[PDB]
Amino acid sequence: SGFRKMAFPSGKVEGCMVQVTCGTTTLNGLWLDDVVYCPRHVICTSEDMLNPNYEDLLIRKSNHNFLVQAGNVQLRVIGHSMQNCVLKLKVDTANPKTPKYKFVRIQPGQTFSVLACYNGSPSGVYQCAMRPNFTIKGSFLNGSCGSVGFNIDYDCVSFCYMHHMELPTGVHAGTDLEGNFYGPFVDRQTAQAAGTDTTITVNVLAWLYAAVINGDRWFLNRFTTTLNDFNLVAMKYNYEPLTQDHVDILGPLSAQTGIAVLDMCASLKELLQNGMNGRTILGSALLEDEFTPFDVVRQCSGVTFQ
Amino acid sequence: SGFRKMAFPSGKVEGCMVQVTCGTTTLNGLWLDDVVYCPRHVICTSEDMLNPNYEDLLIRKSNHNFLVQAGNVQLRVIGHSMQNCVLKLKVDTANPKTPKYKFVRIQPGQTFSVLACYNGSPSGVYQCAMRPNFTIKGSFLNGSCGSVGFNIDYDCVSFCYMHHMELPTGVHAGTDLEGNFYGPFVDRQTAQAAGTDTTITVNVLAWLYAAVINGDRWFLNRFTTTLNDFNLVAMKYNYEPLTQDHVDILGPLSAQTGIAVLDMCASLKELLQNGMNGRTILGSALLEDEFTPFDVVRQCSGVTFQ
Ligand SMILES: *C(=O)c1cc(-c2cccc3[nH]ncc23)cc(OC)c1OCC(=O)N(C)C
Ligand SMILES: *C(=O)c1cc(-c2cccc3[nH]ncc23)cc(OC)c1OCC(=O)N(C)C
Repeated sequence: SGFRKMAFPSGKVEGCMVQVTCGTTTLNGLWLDDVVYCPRHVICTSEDMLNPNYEDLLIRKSNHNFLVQAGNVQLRVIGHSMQNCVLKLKVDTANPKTPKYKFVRIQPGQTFSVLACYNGSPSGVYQCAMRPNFTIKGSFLNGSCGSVGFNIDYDCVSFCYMHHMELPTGVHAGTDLEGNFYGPFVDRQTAQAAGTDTTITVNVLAWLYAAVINGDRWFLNRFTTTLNDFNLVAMKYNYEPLTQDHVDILGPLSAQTGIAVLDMCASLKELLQNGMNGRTILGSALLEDEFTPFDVVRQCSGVTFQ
Repeated sequence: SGFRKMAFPSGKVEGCMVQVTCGTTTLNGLWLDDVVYCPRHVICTSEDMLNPNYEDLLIRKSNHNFLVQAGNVQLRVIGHSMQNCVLKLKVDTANPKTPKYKFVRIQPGQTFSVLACYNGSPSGVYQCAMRPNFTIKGSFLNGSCGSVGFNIDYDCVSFCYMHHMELPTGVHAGTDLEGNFYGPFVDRQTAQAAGTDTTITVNVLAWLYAAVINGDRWFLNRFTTTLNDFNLVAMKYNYEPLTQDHVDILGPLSAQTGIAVLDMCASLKELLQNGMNGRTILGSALLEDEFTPFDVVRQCSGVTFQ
């Protein structure tokens, strides 16, 4: 028992991280088969980052202008292309450590692990949620661009995030591995509105079920509610509306705990209206929304990976 | 910027995890060079776990009674010995993935990453602190024994924890890699008092400095304090006494932020006496004590590992 914010084991991804240098900019790239993926703003100087014409800036570059280093070894770049906001550098060597992998575009509310990297070397790993407003609340310093977020299903790594920038508000923005930004952000240093962020209701309920499984249960009450009534409260507290799809994915947890989803919503309603009165749930004094229902079942059932 | 509970990259440790079977018990072992380390209670049946005589129970076992599996390959056991509460199985093959490593006994308040494993396969990674009472607040299910906690310094893995059991209170207990339990616990299924746990004061202060570095600063006040006065309050709130050694290790953070350690204690004093008034610090509504001062500098400076 016990419940922790648990990241995937990072070994499969560690073997894919390389360092990419262009001019005086160095950041991280992802080496899969014979292609290295990295943020296209690697080709930018500081004077270019206001309103960069990436097409024009990439034209001034040739294969030999991109230095790719995996550990202490050189890769040789034999082709380069831009896909949306990512650069794809073809190298002459397939990565011998390439895992089975897929590129996925995650939906808001879904979670993933982030391997924070500097100079092509792993620094640490943590679990993140894609916020409803398509930012992530990460931990990234200068040099971390090109760090990736991922999920693992047995032996297959699904890459879903590449880190591109920090907004002036201190939150983070990036792309999928096809180079499409999550949200409305662009890779230029301008003012960018993140937009109102809400709480991922289905994830809070998942965590409340996790709490019950683990012995934290003072918050269970003698009330129930309806989808519509609960959604009235959700709107008041800037929670995402609950749908029957969300109820359906909470099914397995309701079966495990014997607590109907709408009864757990009624507990959540009272917690929203009355607070926690200075108590805690799973070691937290606020409502946690970065565990999906799959995350809770995964952790509480001990699923492993190759 | 941003501050997250960050675990070490787990790849070096992933390559050391094996499955160990004895009788009908299967758990995790750590394969370093030609030795596999695992909890000695692998040799126990359920009827033995009340008052096991491990010496007598190990006498009934020979090398061929221990099945060690690394992935899908067999290791052959050519020697077995008991060191305190760990079994050391000599195998005929040195682990080709053995990292540079050391065995360390950590002190209370120090942190480490835990690679939770089942059947010799990694399930996830999270950051833990050794509580002052020598328990850890982990996430462990049946099958997780032999999962290990570790730190990494560049290319060297310092193993500090092997998971052995869950106490009836739901917290976790285990040994260093020489098999000495942390705390007063024993590997038998009996009643075991954890003892009063306190908050790791120096870690809370480290996190408050982390908050300031990251823009969370409403809690800075116009007061100061003295070691003795602050320690009066610490005692009242079940915080560990602050010593000049603790002040000294907070030096680098005070220099970075320009906030004297005793001024930060005065902020902590007011937070202890007045609470947070429904506000948050680094996304938390309670005072966090699982970041050491080194952890904060490590995360805020982007230290990497080979
Ligand atoms: C990419 O590595 C990168 C990183 C930053 C940056 C700075 C501070 C915090 C932070 N969090 N995520 C990213 C962060 C800034 C960069 O440039 C200013 C940057 O590299 C891009 C670059 O150097 N140019 C000129 C495009
Ligand atoms: C070791 O893998 C192990 C694990 C448990 C156990 C059960 C539930 C939660 C939990 N958290 N950490 C460890 C936990 C219980 C075991 O045996 C009852 C156990 O293996 C030891 C064993 O099977 N015997 C009989 C010694």
